Amino acid sequence: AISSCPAGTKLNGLNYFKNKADPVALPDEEYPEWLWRCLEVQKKQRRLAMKRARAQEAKILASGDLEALAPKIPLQKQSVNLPGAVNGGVQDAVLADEKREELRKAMRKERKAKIKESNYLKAM
Amino acid sequence: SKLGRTPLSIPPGVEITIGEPFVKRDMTQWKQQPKRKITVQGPLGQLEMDIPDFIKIDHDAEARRATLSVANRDEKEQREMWGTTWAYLNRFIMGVSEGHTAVLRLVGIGYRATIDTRPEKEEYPGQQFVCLKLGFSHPVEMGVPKGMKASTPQPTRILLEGINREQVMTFAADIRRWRVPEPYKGKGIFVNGETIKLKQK
Amino acid sequence: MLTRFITDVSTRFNPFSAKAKAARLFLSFLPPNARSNGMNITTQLLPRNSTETPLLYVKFKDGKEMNLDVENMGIKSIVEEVDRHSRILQKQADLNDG
Amino acid sequence: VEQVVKLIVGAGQASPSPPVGPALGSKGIKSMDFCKEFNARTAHINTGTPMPVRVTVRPDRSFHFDVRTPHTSWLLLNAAEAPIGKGGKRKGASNPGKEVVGTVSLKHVYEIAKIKQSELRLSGLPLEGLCRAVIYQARSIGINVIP
Amino acid sequence: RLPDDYVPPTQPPSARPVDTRKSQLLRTYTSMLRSTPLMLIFQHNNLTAIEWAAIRRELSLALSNVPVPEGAPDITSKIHLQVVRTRIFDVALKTVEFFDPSTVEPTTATTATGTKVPATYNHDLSKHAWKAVKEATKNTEAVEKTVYGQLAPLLVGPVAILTLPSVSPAHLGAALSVLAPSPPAFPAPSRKKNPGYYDLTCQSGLQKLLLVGGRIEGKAFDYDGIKWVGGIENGIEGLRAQLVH
Amino acid sequence: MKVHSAIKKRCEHCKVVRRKANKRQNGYLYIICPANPRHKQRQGYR
RNA sequence: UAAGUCGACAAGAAGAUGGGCUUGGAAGCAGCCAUAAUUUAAAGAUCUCGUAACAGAGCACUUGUUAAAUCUUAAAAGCAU
Ligand SMILES: [Mg+2]
Ligand SMILES: [Mg+2]
Ligand SMILES: [Mg+2]
Ligand SMILES: [Zn+2]
Repeated sequence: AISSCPAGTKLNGLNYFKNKADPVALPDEEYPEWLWRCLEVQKKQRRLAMKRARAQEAKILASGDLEALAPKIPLQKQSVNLPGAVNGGVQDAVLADEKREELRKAMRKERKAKIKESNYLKAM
Repeated sequence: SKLGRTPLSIPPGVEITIGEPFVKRDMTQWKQQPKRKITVQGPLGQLEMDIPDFIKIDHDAEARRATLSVANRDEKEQREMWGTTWAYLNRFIMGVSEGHTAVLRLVGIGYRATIDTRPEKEEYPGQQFVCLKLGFSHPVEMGVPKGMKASTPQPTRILLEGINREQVMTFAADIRRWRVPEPYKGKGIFVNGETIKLKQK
Repeated sequence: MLTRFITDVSTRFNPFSAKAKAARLFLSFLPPNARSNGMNITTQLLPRNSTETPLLYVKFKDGKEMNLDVENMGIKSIVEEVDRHSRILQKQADLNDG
Repeated sequence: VEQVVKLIVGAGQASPSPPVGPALGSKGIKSMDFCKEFNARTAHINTGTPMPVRVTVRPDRSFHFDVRTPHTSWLLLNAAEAPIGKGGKRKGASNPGKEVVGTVSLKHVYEIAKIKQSELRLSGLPLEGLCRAVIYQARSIGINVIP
Repeated sequence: RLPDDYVPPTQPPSARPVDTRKSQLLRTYTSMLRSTPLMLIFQHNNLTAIEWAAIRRELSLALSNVPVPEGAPDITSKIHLQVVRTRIFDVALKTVEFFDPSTVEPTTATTATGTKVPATYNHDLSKHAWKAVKEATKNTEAVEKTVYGQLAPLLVGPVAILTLPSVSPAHLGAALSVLAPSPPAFPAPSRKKNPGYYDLTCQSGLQKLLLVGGRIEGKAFDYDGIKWVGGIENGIEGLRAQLVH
Repeated sequence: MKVHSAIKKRCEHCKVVRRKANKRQNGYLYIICPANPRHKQRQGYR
């Protein structure tokens, strides 16, 4: 009941073969779980926020400590050793091999801005 | 220099003979700087040059090698001649053993070349004269300098040979000076793979 | 390095041998399409326990067959000898073509 | 060098024509032979369906072409139920940033990816990472993605 | 405000710049040499993009036909054929072998508040690691006796490394026949079942990959030795046979 | 050739060299370019 | 900056995909809008060429070889051209 398309829905224009019928939506449970999570990447008036937004953040923030206000260095500049241990186990191994992939994206995103800006500085 | 440090592999047959610091008195100069006469003899011939004294040659006869070094790397004059003296020895070693060659290509309808002897204008007995038809009213004839062997496998192809690279490439430029490659039809004399970019029309 | 004039190359060496380092580098310099063009290449890997002297075989398209020891000469030195012979063929090709 | 050419042709419509004729007729290969050889490749698809082809022309004018699945954009619009415009083909948003043509659900994305995984050259890529590649293209054609 | 002596907690003093990819990649291999018990070292020769994709397409397919019905972790996707930086990967072995993280003395550290807190620098990118590996490498002969010395000649030129999270002989036969087939021990897949394997692109890529050597549990292994490990059906079964005796 | 008082490189192949300098004259600064001959420039007057 | 700086050389520089619109045609590269992804040693819905439009050649970027033990790059200042 979480998906808009119910079971039995006719998927229009998804069959280009002659001897076959257009796909029919199957039950929601039968579909893999990642399909309900792969969509996690989709992202006067100023005066009103100034009255409330500016003030509320200062109160909750509790600017009395310098721990939650640090620069918060990104993952592409730290030097802490990655969570890799010898003979730690498959769980440790997989869990250790998963951060090497989360760091890969970090360097990738940096190349985009570094290349987009290098091409922007040549087409002034 | 990163080239002066590289040892010079002396192939079999080549012999390097280092002289001694000498000074040829010059009445026009109050103090001449000592030099060293370096001879490089081998199968094809013998070449000689005079290097400054501050350059030191560690001629290793055992391993057949010779590394160069200067007395002071901080002086601009010594850094330059260090690499230039190395580049010359490299050519000398690889010129007396193997030899240097230059290829000239004659592009253009009516361009020919022959190697004949002109006893009238011979500077030395048996001088070979390259005769070139390049569209001029007169015939263009040039005598090969003493020490070069010029031949034409084909009418539109010259082949120069010699042990002195500077002499070979200099004589190929004199022949090319008559017809420099043009960018509209590619006509001219191209030396050692030289090419010219053509125009649209 | 010019590989166009190289017909086939047969290299036999042991990986764990520090001397075979130069042999491995020579294999990488070859371009990707060397197999499609028709060049034959056979690579033999010797056991780690006992290592036979490394062997390098080269042959140009004019019949010349080159054989250079891997231990005495380094990768840089080997590239010079193969370049000289492959270079003269370029001049000869241009000389006799046209 | 074996040059390659890109041409979009109909399902069973292979004959000398603007899409087919000039694309390969000039190079030298026998267009008629290729035209009659393409029909055998596409004999189970609806007539007129667009089919990308990468024809490789080896030296000696011996051609070999690999038929490819329909364009992802053509499938997204075909499955988005977009209004037909100029040329009789479903057109996409002129300004994907503001305009919106259709609302394709994720269940349609899960199928558009399965039909694109049939290709051997694309059969290795994981399906989890392939459904987000088309979702990344729906933002460029003005189609909204619905959970 | 943050004081001058304060240093970020997730950015201790490094031996060399951390922003550069040279060092950021060193932190990866060092942890990969610890989390990967079984590792095969290949040599790639100017493989093209399409060829690489095809080669990695057979592994996924061949590795997806391994029976694992024991409810074990889904070890079928963390196996990757990764091209590595041989120069920076050769330093990883040094830092992983000739460096004892337990030989560092903790020192006070200043936080945003300025309070001194004791901290120890054991990260691989530390100046202490750089100093140890250098001094340890001074002895040439003693290094050859170490595992690094038995794998230093292998890290020459371009090398591609295959990483397996666990020592599964079954996964080896699925990956050892697609990259270095040698029948009848590890025969290549059949054409009547795996036609993609014998493709123009794939077949032309597998000829440029050579299995030079392998590393298992921090032990150098020769190509012939890898067959023995791959020959075993399973590790747990091999131990049972000894118990019967 | 264009004789300017402010010579600048107009591509990656342009090179700055001081030529014609000898025992009798100081020479000039040139912008030599083998790719495009229109990038040729000189600084100074005879 | 020996974790190989700098330069050169060898190769790579992918895929969904000719992004959508525009146009006789617009396929990275007339113009307009978008430019969260993905997989990779890396690869901009594209920085300079090139085509009528494709193709093609380079660049950013990636690995390897060579190779520096005071020797990389930029800025400012002084005196000169
Ligand atoms: Mg001048
Ligand atoms: Mg466009
Ligand atoms: Mg255009
Ligand atoms: Zn220029």
